[PDB]
Amino acid sequence: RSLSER
Amino acid sequence: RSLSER
Amino acid sequence: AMGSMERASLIQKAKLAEQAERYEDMAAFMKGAVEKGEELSCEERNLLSVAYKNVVGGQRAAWRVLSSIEQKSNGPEVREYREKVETELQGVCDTVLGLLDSHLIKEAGDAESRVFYLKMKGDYYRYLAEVATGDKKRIIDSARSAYQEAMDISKKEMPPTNPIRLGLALNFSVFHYEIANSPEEAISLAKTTFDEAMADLHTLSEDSYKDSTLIMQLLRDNLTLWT
Amino acid sequence: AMGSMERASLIQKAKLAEQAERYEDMAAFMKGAVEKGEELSCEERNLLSVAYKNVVGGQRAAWRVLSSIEQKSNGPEVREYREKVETELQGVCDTVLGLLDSHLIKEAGDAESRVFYLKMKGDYYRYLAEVATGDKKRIIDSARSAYQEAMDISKKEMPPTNPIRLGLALNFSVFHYEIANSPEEAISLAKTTFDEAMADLHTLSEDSYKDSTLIMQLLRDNLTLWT
Ligand SMILES: C[C@H]1c2ccccc2O[C@@H]1C(=O)NCc1sc(C(=N)N)cc1-c1ccccc1
Ligand SMILES: C[C@H]1c2ccccc2O[C@@H]1C(=O)NCc1sc(C(=N)N)cc1-c1ccccc1
Ligand SMILES: [Cl-]
Ligand SMILES: [Cl-]
Ligand SMILES: [Mg+2]
Ligand SMILES: [Mg+2]
Ligand SMILES: [Mg+2]
Ligand SMILES: [Mg+2]
Repeated sequence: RSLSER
Repeated sequence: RSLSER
Repeated sequence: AMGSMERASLIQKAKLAEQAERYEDMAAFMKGAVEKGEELSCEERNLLSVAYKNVVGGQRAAWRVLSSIEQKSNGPEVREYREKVETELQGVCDTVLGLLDSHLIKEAGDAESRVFYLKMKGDYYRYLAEVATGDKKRIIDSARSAYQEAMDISKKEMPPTNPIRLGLALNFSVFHYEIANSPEEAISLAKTTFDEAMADLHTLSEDSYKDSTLIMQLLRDNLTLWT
Repeated sequence: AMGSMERASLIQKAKLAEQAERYEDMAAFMKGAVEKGEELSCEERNLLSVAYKNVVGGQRAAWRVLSSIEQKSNGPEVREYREKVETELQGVCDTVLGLLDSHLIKEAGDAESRVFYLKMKGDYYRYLAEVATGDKKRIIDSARSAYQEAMDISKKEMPPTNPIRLGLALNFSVFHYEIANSPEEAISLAKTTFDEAMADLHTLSEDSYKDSTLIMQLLRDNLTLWT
């Protein structure tokens, strides 16, 4: 799955 | 700290 | 239930809850702080976002586990329980969207605050879209509109290395790839964002450079997965 | 609120909640199952224990963080929030103890079930003792009595390698070291338990051997820390 902002 | 049961 | 607590006490307790990893409590304290009606500072906006990101993150992880189990089974229990978790997730998203609409966005005049809240609006519509079926179309359009307005302001008012601008572009690219079935748009946005930030790193202090390159790494990681 | 759901459905949903890491839900489903009034199977006892261990474990970790912050500060916020978490922890412990007293322990005739529930009673009084101040003395005696009755039954009815017997002895040793200020008793119990189990490993299948040696490693780790 794509990485979103931390 | 002491380890208790898992 | 937080209406009787002082604003400053709610913020202090949100910071304690964060240290204790009590994210439901943290979100309740920050909802209480927002409902005092004053604008939030940068630190306070971050406390709000961290709290709800962690709450909804746990719900999303659980929904994905249950949805996978349900798909392989295709009694009513798996569906019923997935539906329960889905309803709770939708309720948290509706709570956040309600805080943004009443009245954080309309009172945010500065670009830093308005972009932050519009990005949040996109993110919480995106989480609704992950579980929607319709209805899905309307939710996707609401997410896209919020992210696009945030992008327009950020490109006019912030440098390409600004961490809020970078995190907005990152999340909008994820929206395009995972939600909107627009993988080429996702790749184009991530590439342009990365390259424009690279060319602006020379303007940054050592500390700002670390902030910006941290988010650029996530853009790079996605581009590697997507190509 | 679980009174309208079938027992079998509550158990199935507890298993799903475990996979989804939704431990509060898991505990609610298992409380509902206990309240149907039928005895629990070995698998079901384990679901009950896993659920509440994870719920109270998060509360204990948070209380320790907050108590540490409070001690270093010595406004009312840290104390108030530590007290809130403490009250919630005590309420969970009281819920578990109430299930054991109404009526799991009295209906448990077999050694495997009675020892399991008496160990749980010791554990949840131990968690109450961690936060008590008195009152503390009475709680400590309740924990000790439950653990000792469980030990007496386990030594008469189970082999030294039985995992329930081993986990009971492990937790009673932790009680002695961390709660009762009896470190020599803790070391003696852990050593005797370890040695008696070692001498019984030859009787076990490969799978049982793995179960028993796993818990023996925890006894060994504590002995290393304590000596
Ligand atoms: C270094 C910052 C950074 C860079 C890139 C990506 C993420 C990120 O995050 C860090 C950070 O520090 N972001 C602001 C936060 S995060 C936070 C919290 N309590 N979780 C409190 C504050 C804050 C803001 C202004 C003034 C004081 C504190
Ligand atoms: C291998 C077992 C073991 C050995 C040593 C220490 C811990 C431990 O734990 C394992 C285990 O398997 N313990 C029983 C469990 S744990 C569980 C869960 N759902 N968390 C379900 C069941 C179970 C019991 C009987 C019949 C079917 C399932
Ligand atoms: Cl359900
Ligand atoms: Cl509080
Ligand atoms: Mg006031
Ligand atoms: Mg304003
Ligand atoms: Mg029935
Ligand atoms: Mg019986």
